[PDB]
Amino acid sequence: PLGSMKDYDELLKYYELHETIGTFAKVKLACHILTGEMVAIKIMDKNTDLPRIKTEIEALKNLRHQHICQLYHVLETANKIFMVLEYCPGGELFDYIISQDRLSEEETRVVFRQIVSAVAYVHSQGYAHRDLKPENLLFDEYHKLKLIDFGLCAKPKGNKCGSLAYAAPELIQGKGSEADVWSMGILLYVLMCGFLPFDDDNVMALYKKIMRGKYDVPKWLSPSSILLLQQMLQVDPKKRISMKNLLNHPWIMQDYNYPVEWQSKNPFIHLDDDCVTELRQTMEDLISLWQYDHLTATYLLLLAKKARGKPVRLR
Ligand SMILES: c1cc(-c2cnn3cc(-c4ccc(OCCN5CCCCC5)cc4)cnc23)ccn1
Repeated sequence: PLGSMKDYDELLKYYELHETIGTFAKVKLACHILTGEMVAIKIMDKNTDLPRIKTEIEALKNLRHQHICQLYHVLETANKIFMVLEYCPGGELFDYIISQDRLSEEETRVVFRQIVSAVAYVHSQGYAHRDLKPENLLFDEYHKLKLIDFGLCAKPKGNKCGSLAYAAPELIQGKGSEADVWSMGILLYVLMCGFLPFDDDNVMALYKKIMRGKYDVPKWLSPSSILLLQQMLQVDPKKRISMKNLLNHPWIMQDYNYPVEWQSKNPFIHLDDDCVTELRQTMEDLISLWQYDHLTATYLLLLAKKARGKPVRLR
């Protein structure tokens, strides 16, 4: 509630602000001046959950995946915190499901394999999203999914929440990795049905439906889909299917005949030659630091500009 325009001084030196596109914090579309690439900037007012956005930043600095919304630049003033992120024009998965009522099994698989790829990578780095829901999955320009909102993420094996409808029965009991598998199971159901497996007007009724684990199985669901849903939506976390068995699951393997490529194609070590070749050893040393300043943003967007096919240049 300060309303200061001086906080935008450092930001406008690298980006051109446009319109507001997304929702607590405020999200605005912007254009990286040096590269010309479009970006999404999240703006948090420090006077208006601070440790929640601090959790997301710390995670996105260590996480880099083709199905995770990339963090380009972090800028903090005296009153605001700016987060320059990958721009996803396709919008929420949630909105896509509503517009299409429900997705076919084939359509779902294309989408779901990208979700599995992201979450498997997240778990491999010792993280757990803990808030998997269709609102937190965005389509990019190539209509591929990008996982967002790591504000509630945590390290299950580290030092010492989300939507109830996607919460694992263990979380309701008040008892980490297997929790995300459950949520993906809920996601799988919604994708192919268009509605939640567990839903109710009353909160206690809802949480009770979840812990029972009983849900309707629509007639349009194939037995293969039915089997996988059972394996993911096991009320007992120990009985729930592991990430490893999910990667090469028969349902997943259908029409593809190869396991989900969860490995990150977005490295920290290997730098691009064309992107570096500008303005060598001194330049590469600066990029490898990854301070997530203007340099990190410039390089990653220059690499994105290169992956787009556009000329590796700076306006
Ligand atoms: C991290 C990242 C983001 C974010 C990054 N890109 N991004 C993009 C959007 C967004 C982009 C475009 C939008 O318009 C949707 C238009 N729809 C698209 C579907 C077909 C009909 C027309 C709606 C939302 C929203 N949030 C983000 C938001 C919050 N936290």
